[PDB]
Amino acid sequence: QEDHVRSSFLLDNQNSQNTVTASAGIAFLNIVNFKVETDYISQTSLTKDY
Amino acid sequence: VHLLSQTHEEGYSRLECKKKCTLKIFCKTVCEDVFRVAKAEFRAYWCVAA
Ligand SMILES: OC[C@H]1O[C@H](O[C@H]2[C@H](O)[C@@H](O)[C@H](OCCCCCCC3CCCCC3)O[C@@H]2CO)[C@H](O)[C@@H](O)[C@@H]1O
Repeated sequence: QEDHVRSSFLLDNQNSQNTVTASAGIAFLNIVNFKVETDYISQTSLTKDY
Repeated sequence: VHLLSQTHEEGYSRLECKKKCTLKIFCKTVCEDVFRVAKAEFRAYWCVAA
């Protein structure tokens, strides 16, 4: 009797996350008040098995 | 000898992953699937003795 078992397992995984927050607020002496805040998130995952 | 030429259509979803880099610093791999209706014309012939 002869047996040969061969198992191969491969797992790959990548996570990429980017965040940006840009604020700009100008405030005179109780005449003009201007505030602008922008946000940006980017979250990506990728897993590959075999 | 031209036997027959006919066109065949089939819908297939191709999955592809691409690395998009915006501003050369925001690099992310995005995987997208595109459903395309591939169409191909097959022309079958046959060889007779000249
Ligand atoms: O899904 C929608 C279609 O599903 C079937 O057709 C399937 C077909 O039976 C299968 O073999 C392949 O799907 C799998 C896609 C194979 C090509 C991409 C492979 C990727 C895998 C990851 C690494 C890169 C290559 O095509 C289409 C999918 O539209 C039928 O035609 C019908 O139900 C419909 O039109």
